[PDB]
Amino acid sequence: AFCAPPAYLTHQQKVLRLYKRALRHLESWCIHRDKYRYFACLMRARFEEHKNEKDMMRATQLLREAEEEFWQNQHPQPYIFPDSPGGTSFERYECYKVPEWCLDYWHPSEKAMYPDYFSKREQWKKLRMESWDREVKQLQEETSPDGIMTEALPPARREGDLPPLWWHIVTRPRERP
Amino acid sequence: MTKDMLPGSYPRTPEERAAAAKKYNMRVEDYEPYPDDGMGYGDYPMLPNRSQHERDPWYQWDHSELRMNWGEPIHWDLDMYIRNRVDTSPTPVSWDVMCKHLFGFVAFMVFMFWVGHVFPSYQPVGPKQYPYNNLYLERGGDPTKEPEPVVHYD
Amino acid sequence: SGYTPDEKLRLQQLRELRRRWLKDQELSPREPVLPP
Amino acid sequence: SKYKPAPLATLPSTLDPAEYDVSPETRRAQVERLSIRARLKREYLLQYNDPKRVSHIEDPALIRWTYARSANIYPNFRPTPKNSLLGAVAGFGPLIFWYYVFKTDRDRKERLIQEGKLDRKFNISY
Amino acid sequence: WDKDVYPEPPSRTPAPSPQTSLPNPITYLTKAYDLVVDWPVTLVREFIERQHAKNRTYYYHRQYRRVPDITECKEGDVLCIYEAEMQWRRDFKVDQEIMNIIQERLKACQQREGENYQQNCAKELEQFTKVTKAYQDRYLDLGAYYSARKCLAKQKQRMLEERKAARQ
Amino acid sequence: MLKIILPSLMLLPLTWLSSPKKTWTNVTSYSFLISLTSLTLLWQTDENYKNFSNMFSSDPLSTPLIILTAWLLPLMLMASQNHLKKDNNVLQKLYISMLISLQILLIMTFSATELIMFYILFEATLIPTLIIITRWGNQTERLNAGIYFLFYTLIGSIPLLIALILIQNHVGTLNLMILSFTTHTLDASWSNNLLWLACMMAFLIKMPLYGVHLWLPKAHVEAPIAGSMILAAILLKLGSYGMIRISIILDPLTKYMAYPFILLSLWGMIMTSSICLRQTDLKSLIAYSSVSHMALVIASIMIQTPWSFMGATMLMIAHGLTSSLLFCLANSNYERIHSRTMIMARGLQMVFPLMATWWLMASLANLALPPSINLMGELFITMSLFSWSNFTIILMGINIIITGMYSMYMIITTQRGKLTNHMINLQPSHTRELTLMALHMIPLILLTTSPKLITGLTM
Amino acid sequence: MNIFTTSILLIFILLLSPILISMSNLIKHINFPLYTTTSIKFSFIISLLPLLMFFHNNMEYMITTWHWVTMNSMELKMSFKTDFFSILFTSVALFVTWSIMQFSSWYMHSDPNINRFIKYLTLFLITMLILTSANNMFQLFIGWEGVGIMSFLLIGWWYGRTDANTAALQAILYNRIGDIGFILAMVWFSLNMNSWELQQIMFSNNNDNLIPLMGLLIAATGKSAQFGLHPWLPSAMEGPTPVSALLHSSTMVVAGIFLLVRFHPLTTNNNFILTTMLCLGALTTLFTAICALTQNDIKKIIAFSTSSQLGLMMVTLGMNQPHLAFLHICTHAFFKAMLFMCSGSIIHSLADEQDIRKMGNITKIMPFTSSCLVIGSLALTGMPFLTGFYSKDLIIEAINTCNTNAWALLITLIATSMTAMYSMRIIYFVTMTKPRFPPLISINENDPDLMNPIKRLAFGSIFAGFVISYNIPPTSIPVLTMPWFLKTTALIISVLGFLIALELNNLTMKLSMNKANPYSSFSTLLGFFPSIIHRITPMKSLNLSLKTSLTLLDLIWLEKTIPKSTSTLHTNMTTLTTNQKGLIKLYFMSFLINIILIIILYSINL
Ligand SMILES: CCCCCCCCCCCCO[C@@H]1O[C@H](CO)[C@@H](O[C@H]2O[C@H](CO)[C@@H](O)[C@H](O)[C@H]2O)[C@H](O)[C@H]1O
Ligand SMILES: CCCCCCCCCCCCO[C@@H]1O[C@H](CO)[C@@H](O[C@H]2O[C@H](CO)[C@@H](O)[C@H](O)[C@H]2O)[C@H](O)[C@H]1O
Repeated sequence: AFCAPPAYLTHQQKVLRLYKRALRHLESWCIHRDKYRYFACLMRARFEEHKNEKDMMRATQLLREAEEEFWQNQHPQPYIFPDSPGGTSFERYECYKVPEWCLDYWHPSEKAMYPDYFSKREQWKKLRMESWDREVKQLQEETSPDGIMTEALPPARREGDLPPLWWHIVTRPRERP
Repeated sequence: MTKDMLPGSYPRTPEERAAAAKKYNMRVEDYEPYPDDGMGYGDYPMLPNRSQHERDPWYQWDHSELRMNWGEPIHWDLDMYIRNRVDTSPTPVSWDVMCKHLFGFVAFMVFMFWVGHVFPSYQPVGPKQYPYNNLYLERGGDPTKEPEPVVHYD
Repeated sequence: SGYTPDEKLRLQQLRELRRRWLKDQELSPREPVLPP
Repeated sequence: SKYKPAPLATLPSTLDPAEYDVSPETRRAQVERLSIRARLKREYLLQYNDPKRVSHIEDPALIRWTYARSANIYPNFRPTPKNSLLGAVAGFGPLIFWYYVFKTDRDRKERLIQEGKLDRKFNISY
Repeated sequence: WDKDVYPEPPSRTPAPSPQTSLPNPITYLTKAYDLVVDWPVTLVREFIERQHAKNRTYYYHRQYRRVPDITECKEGDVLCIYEAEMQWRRDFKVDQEIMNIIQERLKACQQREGENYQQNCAKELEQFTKVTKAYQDRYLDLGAYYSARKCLAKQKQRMLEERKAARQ
Repeated sequence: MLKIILPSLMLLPLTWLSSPKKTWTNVTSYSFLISLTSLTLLWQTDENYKNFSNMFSSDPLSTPLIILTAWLLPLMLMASQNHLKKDNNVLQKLYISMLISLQILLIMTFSATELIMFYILFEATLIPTLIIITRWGNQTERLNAGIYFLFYTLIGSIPLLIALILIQNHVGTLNLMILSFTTHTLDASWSNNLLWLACMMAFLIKMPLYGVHLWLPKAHVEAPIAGSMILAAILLKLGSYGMIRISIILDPLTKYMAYPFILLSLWGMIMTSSICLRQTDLKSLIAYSSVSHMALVIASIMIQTPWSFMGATMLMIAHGLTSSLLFCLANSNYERIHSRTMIMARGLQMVFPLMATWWLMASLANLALPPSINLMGELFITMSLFSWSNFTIILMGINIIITGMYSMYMIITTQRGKLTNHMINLQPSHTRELTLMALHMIPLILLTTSPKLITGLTM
Repeated sequence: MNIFTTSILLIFILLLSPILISMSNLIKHINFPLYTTTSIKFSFIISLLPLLMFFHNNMEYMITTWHWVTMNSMELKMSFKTDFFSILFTSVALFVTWSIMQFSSWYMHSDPNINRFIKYLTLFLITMLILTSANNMFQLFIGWEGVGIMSFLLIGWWYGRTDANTAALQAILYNRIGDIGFILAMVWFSLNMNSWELQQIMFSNNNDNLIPLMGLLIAATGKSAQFGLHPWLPSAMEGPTPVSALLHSSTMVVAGIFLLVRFHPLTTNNNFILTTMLCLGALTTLFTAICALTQNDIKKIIAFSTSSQLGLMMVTLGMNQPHLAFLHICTHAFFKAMLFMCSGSIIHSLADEQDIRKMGNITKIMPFTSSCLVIGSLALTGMPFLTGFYSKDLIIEAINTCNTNAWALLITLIATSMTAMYSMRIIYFVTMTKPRFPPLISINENDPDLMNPIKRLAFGSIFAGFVISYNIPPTSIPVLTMPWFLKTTALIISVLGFLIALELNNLTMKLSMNKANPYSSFSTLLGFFPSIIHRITPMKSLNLSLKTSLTLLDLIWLEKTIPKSTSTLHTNMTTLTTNQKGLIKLYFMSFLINIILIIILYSINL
C-alpha cells in the first residue's frame, strides 16, 4: 500500500508472487504445521528445480503451466489474514478513522477542553503552510525532461525542507482509533 | 465545463477519435467507442466489463471503495459494478460447471421427493380410531342432524 | 528488489515526521479539561 | 486450460495468455499507460495536499460520466429497426399481457358472481 | 359494561384443592401484589372518584328525529335529498358499529371457549353470519360514492330479481 | 375559510412592509400561526360536511390537504432562507411573495366549491411555480424544465375546460354538492367516452401517469428546494383531489374506461421504481420514487372502493410529508458539495451523525415501515387492488421489493461507506436544517399516532 | 386477572425504560450498559410470574390495550395474545438476552458508541417481543418488519465494511421477498374474513385457506432462511458476534417457525401445505448441513448449524407437530446462544481470528470456554437428557413413526448424523489439535462479565430442557411404541457420525496431500447458490433497469413520441408558413385564390 505498482512485472516478480501464493494455499490445504512444512519443502524443491533456466521462452512456458496447475489446485476457501482484503475485519475500523480536517470545525468551547493538543496542531498547520511552496517547486523542478513518468515521488534533497507531498502520507488516522 | 471537455457524438474520423481520447485521458489505441447502434452511447469510451472487485485491493486509490483513481475513465455501468453489487470476479470453478452442479442437485432432490411422494414410508398400524361418531359434535357438527353411525371394535 | 536511495531517504524522512505527529497525538495529564 | 470463462466470471489474469506478453510494443503500451496514470495522480495529489484549498476536488471523470448517461443520450440517439421494435415491445407488450390477464380474471369473476356460484362469505369491506 | 350488548357467560372457577406440602408461590406473590400495589392504587382512585363526585356534570346522548327517506324525495329536489342522504349516512355507520359489536362478540366467544370453540361458539357464529348477510345485502358493491340512491337502486334490483323468481 | 384566507393574504403586506432585517422572522412566525389557525377545520363532530359560504367549503378530503398546505409554507421559507443568502432584498421579498401566493391559491383551490373555481385556481398555480423554477433555478436547462411543466399541464387542462363547459351546459351548475346530489348514469356513447377522457386527462397528467411523467424528473432536478417541496407535496396531489371530486359524475363509464390507466399505473410503478435503482442523481431518484407512489394512488382511485379512496388519501398525505423531507435532506447535502450526484458524496454518517438519523427515518417512511401511515396507505391500496383482481399481488410485490431496495440503496450509497475525505467543505449541520427535518418528521409520527384524521371521505 | 395482565404490560414498559433513558442527558452520567442489563434481568424475573400462572391454570388471555383506529367495521386494536407460545418464548428470550447483553459489555468494551449498540439490541428485543405477543396480523407485521430493520442496522454495525453493507442489504432482499407472502396473507384474511385478529381468523378452518397459507409459508421461508431464501443467514455473520448470537440464531430467525406455529389450526387440514413444509425442511436440513461441513469459519459453521436446525423445525411443522416444533425453538435457543458466546470468547481472546485452522489446543488454554463449548455441542447433537434431547429425540421419533415422504425422512436422518459430524469438526480442529495461533499469547477469559453469562446459559442448557418438558401441559399424543432400531435411531446415527468424523479428522495428520474434490468444493462454496444467483439475478435485473427502462423507453422513446414529435411538427409548420418571399404580386395571387375558393364554396353549398 506504501509503494506504487510498476508498469509491469519481470519473470522474477511473477515467479516470486506465484511461490508465495502457492505456499499459502498449500498451507490452507494442510492445516497442521508439520504437514505444511513437509509439503512446503517439496514445493521449494520443485520451484528451485528449474531455478536456473536461461531460455526465457521455456521459463515462461513453465510459469504458465505452474499457474494453470495453481488455478486447478487452489483451495476453494483460502486463509485470509483478518485485516487482509477479503478477510473479516478488513475495514472494521474505517468508521472511526474520521479525518483531521474535521477538527477545524470544532466549537471554541470544544477546543477549550483540549488546549495543548490544538496548540501543537497549530504549529503543524504553520509548518505545512510554510512547506507547500517549496515542495511544489521541488516537484516541478524534479519532473523528468522526457515524457516517461512513474508514481514514485521524490525525497527531500535541500536542507530544512519537508519531503514533497507529505501531508496526506503523514497525519493519516491511526489503524485502531 | 465546455464542449471540448464534455462528451460528444460517435467519433466518425480518426482525428475525432484522437481528440476524444485526449478528452477522456485515455490512450489513442485503447480508446474504443461503443458500437454505432444509435442507443445514446455516442462518444463514450467502451471500457472492459470487469467489476471493481477485480481491481487491485492493496492500492491507494484516489476514490477508495470505488477503487478508481482521479480522472480515470468511468465505465458506463459503474453503479452496477461497484463493490456492493455485481461481481464479475474469477471463480475457483467454471461458471458452466457450477450451473450444471447446482441444477443437477436441484433435479435430483425434486425427483427423489416425487419418488417419496409416490412411495411413502409409514409404520404398520391402522388408522387412529376416535369415539362419539368421530367426535361429530365437538368437531363442528350440527346437533339436529344425525351422522352415519361410525363404529369401532376390538 | 530493494529500495532505491531516493526511496530509502524519503521513507526515513516521512518516518521521522510520522512519529513526531503520533507523539503529538498524546494527551497531556490535564488535557481533558472538563469545564465546571 | 480446464477453466472456461463466463461473462460474469471473467478469465483469471494468471491464466490470461496476454499477461505474459513481453513484446516491446506491449511494454511501450504499458509504460505509456503508467505515464498517464502517474500524471493524473500527480495532478490529484497537488490539489489534495494544497494547504490553501477551501473546497472539494471536482472529478472531471464523474462529470463526464453523468453527462454521458444523461444529456448526451437523446442527441446521440437515432431510430433504427432494432430500436423501434425493442422500444415498442418493451413498452406496450407487457401492458397487453397484463391487460389480458386482468381482463380474463375479472370477466370470469363477473360471470361467476352473476350466476351466484361465487360465495362472498364475509367480504364486508371490499 | 352493558352485559346485554356485551354478553359475558358466568365464571366457574374451581376449588383450590391443594395436594402438595410445598407452598404455591402464586398465592404469596398475589398477596404481596394486592397489599403493595392494589391498595395504594385503590386509595388514589377513590380520591379521584370523590373529587369527581364533587363538580359532577352530565352529558346526553343526542337523539336525531327521523325525516323523509330518499323514497319520499322528488327527483332533483336537493333540499330534501340532502336530509335523506344524511339520514342514510348515519344509519350506514350505525350499522357499521353493529357489525363491530357482533364481531367483538365472536372474538370474545372464541377466546373464552378455547378449544371448545368448534361447537360452543356456534350461536355467535350464526349471529355473525346472519348479520353479515344482512350487511352484504344492504351495503356491498356500492362504490366509494355510496349513497342512499345507490342503496335504493340495489335494493330494487334485488327485489325485481326475487319477484321474477317467485313468478317462476 | 375566510379566517384562513385573509391572514394568508395579509402575509404579503407583512413581507413587503417589514424591515429587511426582520422580514424572514416575521413571515415565518406569522405563517406558523396561520398554520395553527388552519386546525379549526378539524372540529367536524358530525357527518355533515362544512360549508362556510356559497364559495368555500371543506370536507374530510379537503381538510387534511389544506392543513398540509398551511404547514408547508413555514418550512418552505426555512428551506429557502439559505440559497437566497446573497440576493438583493427586493429579490428575496419576491421569492417570499411567490411562496405566499402559492399557499393562498392552493388553499383556495382545495377549498373551492365550484369546479370552475377549481379550474382557475388550479392553473393559477402554474405562474408562481414556473417563476420559482425558471428565475431562481441553478443550471441552464431550468428554462426547458419550466416549458415542459407549463405545457404538459396546459395541454391536459384545456380539454378539462371544454368538458367542464359541456357539463355546465348539460346540468345547469357546477357546485359539487349539487352535482353529487343530482348525478345520473352516463351511457356508453363514444361522445361520453371522449368526455370521460376530457375530464380525467388533466388530473392524470398532474398525477403523472407512466406515459406522461417526463415533466417531473426535469422540473425537480431543475427546481430549487422550495419549488420541489411545494411541487411534490401539494401540486402532485391536485390531480388526485380533482379526480376524486370529479369521478362522481363519470359513472358507470369508469368500469371499463379504467382498465387502460390502471394497467399503465400498475406497470409504470414497477418501471419507475426500477429506474430508481440505476440513477445517478439523488433529486431524480426521489422524483421517480414519487412517480411510483402516485402510480399506486391513481390505480386505487380508478378502482373506487372504500379502501381505495381511504388508502389513497392516507398515502397522498404520507407521500407529501416523506418526499418533502427527502428533498430537504438532499438539498442539505447539495448546499455543501454543490453537486447532485449520489456517488460523489459517501460515508457522510461519519460527519453528520444526527442528519444520518433523519436520513434513516426518511428512508423508512419511503420504504413503508409499519405502522407508518405510508404503509397503512399502501397496504389498503393493495387490499383494494387484490380484491379487484387477485393477480395484482404479483406487481405489488415486485414493486415492494424494488421500493425497499432503492430506499436502502440511497442510505448505503450516501450515509454509509468510507468518508470522501477530500471534502473539506462539509460543514456541521445547521440548526435550520435540523429543525426543518424535525418539523417534517414529527407531524408524520403524530399522525401515525392518530390516523383517524387523515382518512378520506369514505372511512 | 390483574396480576397476569399487569406483569405482561410491565415487561414491555421495563424494556422501553432503557430507550427513554437513552434519549436523555442521563445516558452520559449513568453506566448505560449495566442499566440495560439490570432492566433485562428484572424483566425476565417479572416474566417468570405469568409463566408460573400459565403452568398452573393454563389460562390464555386476549388483552386489548389501545384502540388505534376503526376502519368501517374493522377495528384495529393494540392486542396481545398471551398463551403457551408467547409466555414461554418471552421468558426464554429475556433470559438469553440478559446473558447476551451482559456479554456485550465485555465483547464491546473498547468500541465507542457502545450505548448505541446496547440501544439497538434492546430495540430489537422489544420488536421481537411485539412479534411474539401479537394478536392482530398488523401488529404481528409491525414485529416482522421492525426486527428486519434492526437486523439491517446491527449487521454491518461497522458501516466501514462494504462487505457488511452488502450483507445487510442481502438480508433486506430476502426478508422482503418473504414479506410479499405475508402481505398476501394479510390481504386474503382481510377480504375473506374481514378481520386481522387471530380469534376471528380461526373460523376460516372450513374454507380452503391455500392462497393465504402459501403467503405464510413464503414469509416463513424468507425469515427463517429455509432453502429457497437461505443465503441471507449464513452471510449475516459479518456483524458483531453478540448480534449473531442473539438476533440471527436464538431469537430472530425463529420468526417463521413461530408464525407457522401460531397458524397451526388453519394448516392442520391443508395437506398440500403440510407436505410442502415437510419437503422444504428436509431439503434445507440436508443442504445446510452439507455446507456446514467443509467450512473453515467458526461463526459460519454455527450459522449453518442454525439453518439446519431451522430446517428440522420446518419438518417438525410439516408433520402436524406444532407444539414440538416450538419446543425445539425454545430448547435450542439456549445452547445455540452458548455456542455463539463461546466462539465469541475464542475470537476475542485470539487476535480476532475466526478461522478454525488458526485455532487449536483451546481446551488446554481456555478451560472454561472449551468446557461450555463441549456442553453446547453435546446439546446440539442431543446426547441423552441434555436440553436438546428433551425435544430433538421426540421429533425424530415422530418422524420415523409418522406417514411421511420417504426421501424427506432419509435426508433428515442423514442431516441429523451430519450435524454430529460438523460439531465434531469444531470440537476437533478448535480444541484438540496442537496449537496454531500466533506466538504472542494474550488470553484472558477471567472477566466476570464473560464468565457469569456463559455460566447461566450452561445451567440453562443442562436443566431447562427437562424442566420445560416436564412442566408443559399435555398437547400432542406422542408415539411411544416402536421397534428397537427406530427407538434408538437418533442415538445410533449421532454416535456413528461422531466416530466417522473422528476417523476423517484423524486422517488429516497423514502426511499426504488432500486434493481438490468436486463434493468438497460444492460444500465449501455453499452449493454455488451465492456465486450463481447473486451474480446472474442482480446483473440481469439492473441491466434491464438501466437499458430497457431508463434508456430505451424513458429517456429516448417517450421523449421522441410525445414531446419532441410535437415540437418538431410545430417547428416544421412554422418554417413552412412564416417564410414568405414578401412580394405583393404573390400575396395578391393568394388573395385571388381566396376569392375563388369563397365563390366556389358559396356556389356548391347553395
Ligand atoms: C397528451 C398531451 C400532453 C403531451 C403534451 C406534450 C407537449 C410538450 C411540449 C414540450 C415542448 C418543449 O420544446 C422543447 O424546445 C426545446 C428548445 O429549448 C428543444 O430543445 C432541444 O432542441 C433540439 C433537439 O430537437 C436541440 O438541437 C436543442 O439544442 C435542444 O435544446 C426540446 O427538444 C423541445 O422539447
Ligand atoms: C396541439 C398543440 C400543442 C401545442 C403545445 C406544444 C407547443 C410546441 C412548441 C413548439 C416549439 C418548440 O420549439 C422548439 O425550439 C427548439 C429550439 O428552441 C427547436 O430545436 C432546434 O434546436 C436547434 C436550434 O435551436 C437545432 O439544432 C435543431 O435542429 C432545432 O430543432 C425545436 O425543434 C422546436 O420544437
